[PDB]
Amino acid sequence: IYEPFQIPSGSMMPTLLIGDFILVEKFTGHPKRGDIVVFKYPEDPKLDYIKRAVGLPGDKVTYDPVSKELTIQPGCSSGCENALPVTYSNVEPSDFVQTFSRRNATSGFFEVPKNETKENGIRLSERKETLGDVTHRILTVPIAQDQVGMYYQQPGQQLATWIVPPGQYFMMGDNRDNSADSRYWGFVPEANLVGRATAIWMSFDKQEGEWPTGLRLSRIGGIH
Amino acid sequence: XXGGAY
Ligand SMILES: O=C(N1CCOCC1)N1CCS1(=O)=O
Repeated sequence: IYEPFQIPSGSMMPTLLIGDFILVEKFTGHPKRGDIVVFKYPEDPKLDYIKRAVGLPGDKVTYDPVSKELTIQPGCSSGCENALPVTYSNVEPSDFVQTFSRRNATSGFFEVPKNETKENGIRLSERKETLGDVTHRILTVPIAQDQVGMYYQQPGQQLATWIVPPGQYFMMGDNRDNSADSRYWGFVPEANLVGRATAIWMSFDKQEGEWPTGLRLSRIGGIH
Repeated sequence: XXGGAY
């Protein structure tokens, strides 16, 4: 059984874009590392969130705010001792420029040919991130850095390091400097998982909080 | 369905 959801934000760019309408395959068992997962937001389960399951139960996960890379050690209730091969391709320009605005503290995303410049805005960087045996793209913002003082600090771990409790997950957005995720709010209980996002049903050209120009039928199909 | 996912 499939459940459709609309994508209002850029947190999962470039993989999912604002105005995408996705289909979720409801989960039993269990997300694989790197799965795109819809889940009930722990602190407000009236809200559905969509993120990538980067950390599974037992993983020691560490995030470097400067290089903006993950380190993952599985089977590590304490505290372990076994590295997942996590590798990154070289940074390259992405298809998007992010431009900030006022009246509505906000930002807009614009797909800009890589041979072009947008007058106002900052071009996001792109890399591929491989977590063991699965690979996806991530966008970073060169002038942005995570303020570790705002991080969720797990009891008894140092900052920017987490050990995923049994029965729980660590979620991260692909638009890494524009995603409020487990780094800020902690783990996602297994019960809170709705399902895996497997396809784009429909897509509309749109910005956050407005209507759409037109469509993106090229996007209908599996999620890559 | 047809709700948002943040
Ligand atoms: O928190 C988020 N949004 C998603 C939808 O609008 C309100 C809040 N996403 C997580 C960071 S985001 O891309 O702005």
